[PDB]
Amino acid sequence: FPDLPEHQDNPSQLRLQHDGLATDDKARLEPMCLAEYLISGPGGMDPDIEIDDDTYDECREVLSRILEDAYTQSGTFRRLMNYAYDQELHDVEQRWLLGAGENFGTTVTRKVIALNLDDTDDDSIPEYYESNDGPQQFDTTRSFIHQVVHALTHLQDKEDSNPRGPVVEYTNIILKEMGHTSPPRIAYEFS
Amino acid sequence: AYVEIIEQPKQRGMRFRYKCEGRSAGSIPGERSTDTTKTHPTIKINGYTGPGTVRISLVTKDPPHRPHPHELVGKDCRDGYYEADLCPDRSIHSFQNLGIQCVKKRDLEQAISQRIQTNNNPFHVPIEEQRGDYDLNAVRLCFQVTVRDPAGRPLLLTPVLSHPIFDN
Ligand SMILES: [Cl-]
Ligand SMILES: [Cl-]
Repeated sequence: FPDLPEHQDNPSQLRLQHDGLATDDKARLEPMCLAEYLISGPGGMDPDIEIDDDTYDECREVLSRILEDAYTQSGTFRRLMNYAYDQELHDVEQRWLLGAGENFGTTVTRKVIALNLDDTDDDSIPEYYESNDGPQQFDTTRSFIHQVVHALTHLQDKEDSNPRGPVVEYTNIILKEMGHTSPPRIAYEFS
Repeated sequence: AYVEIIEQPKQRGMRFRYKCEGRSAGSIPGERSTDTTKTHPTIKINGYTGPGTVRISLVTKDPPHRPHPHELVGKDCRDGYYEADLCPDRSIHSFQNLGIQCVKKRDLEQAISQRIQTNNNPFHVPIEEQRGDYDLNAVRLCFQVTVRDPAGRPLLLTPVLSHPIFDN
């Protein structure tokens, strides 16, 4: 499977074995239905707290575009999505809650995917990741794909003896396959 | 000697996080942060140089500053507070890995009891005080610096509280 030069020297060992299971890179799902396949309805990390119906539509619209682009452009992403569809997403009652407007996150260890559009918001300070070209700002595409990759693989960023982990490496590869210009993320935490 | 906050945490723009897999371990930005140069909360120790400890904990916005049910998380954090050795050869200290993790409303009493069990109570607020409503949208950073007296015995300096940090 395609990989990056920034990985192949000490590549993630957890991604490489999830690849052993996600092998169908074919474009057999319809891109404009991926959002419905992934998201059931609004719902935040906290049951008691509730999501704004308006921000839900805003975030879902953006999420749908990114899912569509990633599936049409990235064979690596088609593998994760296809596999996930066969296991759970085909079931209307196995889908994720979209915690729109909440801090980026997804429940891995009730299933929630928390996304927001603050990456485009002046009033927030950018958050950064480490690359060979110096610190890079997180953008919507990377943040959305990173959280979605969590939800399609059920994997964590914590990998013993790998500075990136499986989700970062997947995200790096998918974004490059999408024509995303951002430098790949060489480490999960700074140093 | 006394502690001085020379870079306050930024009050707004950063959401408290939950227990989940995120994109990164966030760092509370400093008040002077921009899209060009992000900053981090920073303190200065006046009148003392040498080894020491600093603990950072969360307390309520209004006095009496009870220990907040939320947690600080990130490098060198445990049981909801940050604690690490001071660089012994500097008087300026920045904290670039601070994160705020909010407790679910249903686990509030559980968090408060952990604050008590772990002796995380900067202003020694009585137990009978630590019930009632908490503002889960706002917290203050409490910097508790321990330096040394001339004989090398630990000497706790007066705590200093930051501006409030809001979730929205
Ligand atoms: Cl950052
Ligand atoms: Cl990433």
